[PDB]
Amino acid sequence: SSRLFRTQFRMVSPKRISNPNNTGDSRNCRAGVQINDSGAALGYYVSEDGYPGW
Amino acid sequence: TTAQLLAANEQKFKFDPLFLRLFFRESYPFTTEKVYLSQIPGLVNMALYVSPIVSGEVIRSRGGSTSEFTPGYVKPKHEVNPQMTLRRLPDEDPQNLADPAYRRRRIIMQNMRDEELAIAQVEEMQAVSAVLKGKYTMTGEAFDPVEVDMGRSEENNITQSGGTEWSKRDKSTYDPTDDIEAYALNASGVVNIIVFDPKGWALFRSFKAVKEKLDTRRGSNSELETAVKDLGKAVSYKGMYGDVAIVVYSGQYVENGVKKNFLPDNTMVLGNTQARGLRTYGCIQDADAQREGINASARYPKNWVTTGDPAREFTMIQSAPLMLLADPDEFVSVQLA
Amino acid sequence: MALYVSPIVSGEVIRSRGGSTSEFTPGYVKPKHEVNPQMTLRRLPDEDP
Amino acid sequence: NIIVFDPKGWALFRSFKAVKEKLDTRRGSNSELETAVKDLGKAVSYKGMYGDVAIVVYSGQYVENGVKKNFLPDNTMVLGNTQARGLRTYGCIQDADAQREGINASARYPKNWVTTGDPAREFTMIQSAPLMLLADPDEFVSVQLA
Amino acid sequence: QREGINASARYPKNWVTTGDPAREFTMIQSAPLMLLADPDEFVSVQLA
Amino acid sequence: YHGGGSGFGGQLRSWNPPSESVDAALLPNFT
Amino acid sequence: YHGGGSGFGGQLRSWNPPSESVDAALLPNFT
Repeated sequence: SSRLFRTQFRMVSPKRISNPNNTGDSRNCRAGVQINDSGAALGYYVSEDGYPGW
Repeated sequence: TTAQLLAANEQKFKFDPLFLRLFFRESYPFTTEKVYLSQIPGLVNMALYVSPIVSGEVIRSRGGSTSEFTPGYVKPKHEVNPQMTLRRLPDEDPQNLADPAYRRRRIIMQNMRDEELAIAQVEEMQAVSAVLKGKYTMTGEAFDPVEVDMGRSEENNITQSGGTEWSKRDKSTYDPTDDIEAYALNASGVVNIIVFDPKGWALFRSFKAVKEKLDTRRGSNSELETAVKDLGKAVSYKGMYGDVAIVVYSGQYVENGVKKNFLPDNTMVLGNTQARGLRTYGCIQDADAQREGINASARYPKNWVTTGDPAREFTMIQSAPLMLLADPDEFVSVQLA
Repeated sequence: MALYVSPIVSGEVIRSRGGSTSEFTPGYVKPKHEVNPQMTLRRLPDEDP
Repeated sequence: NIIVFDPKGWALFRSFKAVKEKLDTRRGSNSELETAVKDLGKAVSYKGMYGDVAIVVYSGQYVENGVKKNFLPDNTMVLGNTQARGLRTYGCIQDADAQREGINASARYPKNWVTTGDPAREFTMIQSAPLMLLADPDEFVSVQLA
Repeated sequence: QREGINASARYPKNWVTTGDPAREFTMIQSAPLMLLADPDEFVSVQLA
Repeated sequence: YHGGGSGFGGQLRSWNPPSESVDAALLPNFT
Repeated sequence: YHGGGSGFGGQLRSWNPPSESVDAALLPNFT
């Protein structure tokens, strides 16, 4: 893009954030959110928008 | 006796369209009853010596050749009826559970998946049988037999015979490189990739000279992966061997219940990674499809209800694919008995 | 693999696939220890005189 | 991705000349090993890569009646995925006090009580419901070597 | 009745059979009848 | 959380709406 | 969305109005 500001924001629905490959919750990865040694988050796992079932 | 379904896996076979990806790109849909491929000889007779008096023997101008092909048709379909809906599915908990309606939207989803997988297998076998041998014949119970025959010189498709068999000759103090050069001398244009077959790769690797080409200080720049590298995937992009790129392909398709291998038992396929490949898709022949205005496409899906006593909502996908090889002399296939 | 079919002929209704289900059950384990004051009266092995 | 060895099995694996030769090639492989003495007292000792697999030699102990028994049989070798799906189930706990203090379906529930009597004694007890599973039973190949 | 037509002129419709070989048809239908309120304001002779 | 469970006395044991996106829950019934 | 489906207990199973423009909904019954 060639505009004045190149910053943009996308709204993500909470349903998308899930563990990769639909596995269970490990100690350091609860509900698709990475957790460090303390309670703070480090990174998030985002699925892909699948409208068709396949 | 309550219960809970903690885990529910799914089984799959090794399937990846390597041959279609590497050699067949730039898909060209067409709306035509038959397509043309044209080759021109390009052989130039040497200018023979002539006395400065006779001044004769005009030379014919070179003329080419063409061919015509007709794409085949493939249509898988599935079903769903109220009887399958009621009981249960093997992928939902005894707890939780859903209304009968949602089980139908799950069954239709897995049916879609299976249809698309079958079409992909057809395309891949379509490609592989075209790379290995010049021609293939599409036959079926209700499909009238039509064949595609690209013009490949008989001098390709070289196979070993009572002499020069790698298996019979000793594994020490012999070179495969000279045989590779002699084979690849036939192909028109440079060769840049070799697609082994796991048994063929195992046979090739065990030679004492091939190891020696790897651990020489100044006699080569090749590097491979002799040890075990890939065990579960269908492809193995191993290292280069001098200049060419070594690839081992072990992909599986199923005809009847059993599982079969695409590459037939230790073949070797010399080839160019930029080989001109054609991916032609015909015209889909369905009255509703032409109502919608869609033609010369792939994977046209639809469903309907049959108003019969048990009902039923069928599900169908139609492709009509046909993969071509613009130049069939840029590959050399070797049996390696 | 999707076998070829003519445009006019209707394809066979290919059978859908169903899974298999297994069942399991757990089992317990419990150790037990007992302490009575006659053990506490004396001197432990790793206690300085 | 991973191969698990009993030290006798690992000894039999690395004893061959071919594997030794796979480590002298300057371009013929990418495998790094620690064929020498790496760990002598510890239980687990990762021994580098080999192509892509990662050989680990495991020699632990468990005691059932007494003595000391090692977990793996003498010559074994396991080919398995390092991300293999394996899930650890713990069943319910069948004790009355567990309901009273709000604990059910967990592991290692400890409790400590004193019997009311003229001679009174104190007991200590921990109980669980340990069950171990695999989602795909066919991912690991178990051989016996010799 | 589904599209609200009762006794009109030249009702057309265009429909598709639902099957593996599908074939759309095209049909227009009407119920004509022509009358002459006074039947006798005419004289149609046969000449020779 | 009783909301996500079986319910009070099993009254909600059959109310299990699918967790699908808004598109997959709107488009099939749009017309 | 339950608007485009059967309904609460199947009470909207027969309510299937045709999706037609105003021209096709007004003209045939104009007079």
